[PDB]
Amino acid sequence: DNLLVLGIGISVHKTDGVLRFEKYCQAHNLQYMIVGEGKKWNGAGGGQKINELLIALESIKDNKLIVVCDTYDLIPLSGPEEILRKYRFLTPDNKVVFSSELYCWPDASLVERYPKVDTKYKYLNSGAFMGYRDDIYEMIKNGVKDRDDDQLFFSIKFIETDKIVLDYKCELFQAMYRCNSDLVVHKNRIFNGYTNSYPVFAHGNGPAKKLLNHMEGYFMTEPIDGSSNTINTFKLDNEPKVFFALYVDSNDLSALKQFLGKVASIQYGNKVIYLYDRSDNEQNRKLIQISYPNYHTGVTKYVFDDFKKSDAQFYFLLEQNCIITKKDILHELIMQVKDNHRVISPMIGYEQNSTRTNFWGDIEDGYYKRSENYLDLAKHKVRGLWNVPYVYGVILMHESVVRNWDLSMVKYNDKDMDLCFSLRKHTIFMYMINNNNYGYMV
Ligand SMILES: [Mn+2]
Repeated sequence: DNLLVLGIGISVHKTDGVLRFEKYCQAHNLQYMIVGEGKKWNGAGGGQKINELLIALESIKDNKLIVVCDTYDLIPLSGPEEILRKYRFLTPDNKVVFSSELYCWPDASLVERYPKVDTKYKYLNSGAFMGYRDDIYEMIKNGVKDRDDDQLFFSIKFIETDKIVLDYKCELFQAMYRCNSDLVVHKNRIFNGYTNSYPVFAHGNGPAKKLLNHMEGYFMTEPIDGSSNTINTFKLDNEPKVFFALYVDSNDLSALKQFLGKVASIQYGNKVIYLYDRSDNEQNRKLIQISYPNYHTGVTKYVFDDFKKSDAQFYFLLEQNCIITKKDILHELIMQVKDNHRVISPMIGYEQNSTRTNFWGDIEDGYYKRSENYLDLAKHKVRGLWNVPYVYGVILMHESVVRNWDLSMVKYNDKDMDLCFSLRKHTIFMYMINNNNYGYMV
């Protein structure tokens, strides 16, 4: 009746993936520990995961039933009772149950060595497994190289011993990659229509991180508060310090004045404001600097150095073409910042065309792709927080993101695309929020 979940999360600072994993664990009353928390990542690869798990197993002396799983791209959707029932049904012999998956990876030549089975879910995936501590210890007691492939290691174990059984019917585990057409969200669960099951652990393995991120906006960790927007004015009892970073171009003095007027109307007591001007019109700067002394010229990238030197707890990035009309927006946004929700961007559309917005629901080779629910979100058919690959122009970011992670990585040579690229690379999530009417773009 006892169960412990060992989620692998090796990092000096916590990603949003691990934060989300933890929140889902707590919501389902799953006892867990994060293996490798606070330690540096080294690890095809992932050998360090086995090495860190071995260390963790040294503190578990009793022969406990344990789950071992990825955390960055994985969430539990049910509690210990369901997991225990399924485990006992899957393996009366108390073997180690591993996730199945569609592909034979990383060694495609193991194909002929796997047991033949009717299902397309033929192969092992090492991102989730469950068994007795002693059995798992026995398999890993000698360690591996940090750079070894944990998936290959366990695949060999599976084909060459009798210690492991695969979860072919996706009862405990779902490797979601390329299973889009099998899976639907129903009653706060994933239902797999292929296997006729409701997998407990939803693993967005490999690229399927985007499928899991997409579904996340439909799940809940507890019943929603239906009165959350009944009063849609917001005011914090205590205002944390917010650093306003304004990305402007004084070449267009008209746009600048209109934008600064809206920014000045955002209601917020505890702030510091910096202007980062693309241009260098000196007479303009002189004028504006009377009201905004923190003024820098020739800036064509996003700047975090001033923020880092400040004692601000939030960074609020605002682009000149983004017109905020909801005066209490910062109170509203800050109230949503908690757990894995650390980067939040209010949805606004073009004044001329309101379905074209400051977020992308999907991405393909780096650029905008229309997602399944994009138009629903843009027209407010459903509202809330949505995990998306790109946000633009109005972004609130908690200091734990800005102070601890490299947000200046370059792939596209485009400041807004590169910010989102950096976040994606670190498993820091961007949340679009569409709870109210916030503004528009010009
Ligand atoms: Mn994974």
